[PDB]
Amino acid sequence: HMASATINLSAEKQVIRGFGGMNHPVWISDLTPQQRDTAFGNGEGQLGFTILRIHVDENRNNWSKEVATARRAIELGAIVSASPWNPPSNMVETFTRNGVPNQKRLRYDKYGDYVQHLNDFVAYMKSNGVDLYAISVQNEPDYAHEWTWWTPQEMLRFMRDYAGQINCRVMAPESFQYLKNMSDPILNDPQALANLDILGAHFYGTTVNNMPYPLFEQKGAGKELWMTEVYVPNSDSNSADRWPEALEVAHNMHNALVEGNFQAYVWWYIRRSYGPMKEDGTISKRGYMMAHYSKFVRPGYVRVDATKNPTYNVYLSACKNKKDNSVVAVVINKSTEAKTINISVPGTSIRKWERYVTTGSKNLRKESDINASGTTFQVTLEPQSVTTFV
Amino acid sequence: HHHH
Repeated sequence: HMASATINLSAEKQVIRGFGGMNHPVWISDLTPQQRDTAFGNGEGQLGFTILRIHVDENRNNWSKEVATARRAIELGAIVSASPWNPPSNMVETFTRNGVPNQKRLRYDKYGDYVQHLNDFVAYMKSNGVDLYAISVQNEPDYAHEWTWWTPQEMLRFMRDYAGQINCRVMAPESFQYLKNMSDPILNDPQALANLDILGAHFYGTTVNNMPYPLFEQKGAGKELWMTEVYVPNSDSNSADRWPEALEVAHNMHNALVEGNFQAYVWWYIRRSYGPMKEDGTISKRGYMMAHYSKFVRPGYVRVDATKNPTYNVYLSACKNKKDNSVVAVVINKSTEAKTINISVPGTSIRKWERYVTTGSKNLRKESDINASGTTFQVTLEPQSVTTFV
Repeated sequence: HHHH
């Protein structure tokens, strides 16, 4: 039997900003020179990442450790965003939170000093050849057992009365789970919303039903939407090549893009035993899942409407290159059976797709071209696979 | 749940 899907090139959705991951040379080892190239180049055997995330150290004597990786990322065409975990210690005080004592927050009398600390980091990185794309108010203000807590109202006061002085695009609030209570106050206050440039969110435990954001569709004109940190489905030691488990990475990216309208998807540590690049410097199954998007859906491409679930266990997304109206379709098949789909692309002059396939036994393998019959491309997806058509 |  034969399933169907339609890609509508005239129904444009979000512009793609890019894909990438975290570097943190204070908590773990920096990327090496060769690993910087594997991450940020887009040749064969490279990931094609176009976003680097870094941390803003509370101790300025550590800032120089960021520079070499961030410079090489930019030279290879990536953008850089930075997130703080704590303010300098002289700006912090303690409080008791839900009966747990000794918890950290920014002193209310130090909000202006904290603006200056962020600006000092921006200017230091600029002096060193790293013009940051954006800087965040706080990493996970709502999951801060091990760092600095901010309530929705503390975040709001900072966004409204201080964030306009930051000499960079401002990212907020980076909830651990995209909890809307952290961001609704910013969207609902005209001055706080003016001082926002990127709505940042993490995805830990975020379900599909919680990926849409009606208030952001209503009030978010001119603001970018980025998923700035996750790992999925777990951080188990030495898990990065497990199959078919790695398919959950692809699915979570599909869901960010299509269910959440996200413009960016950013992993936690780039190099790690559960990450996209293994400790031996080679790409993991989880990394190939990312690569099906990152190598092909380049910054400035625009997502378009496409049948998202054409048959059980099959998931489709499509993005268009506005330079020539060509399309990139990424199709996941979680079934133990092969699936054949007629994909209609009305109004296209394109008549041939190339395809790259990942299964448990091959990585980004170039398979036989698809020749269209008129504007319909009939494709067959191997069981337990991801295919990118270009 | 995470980073723990």
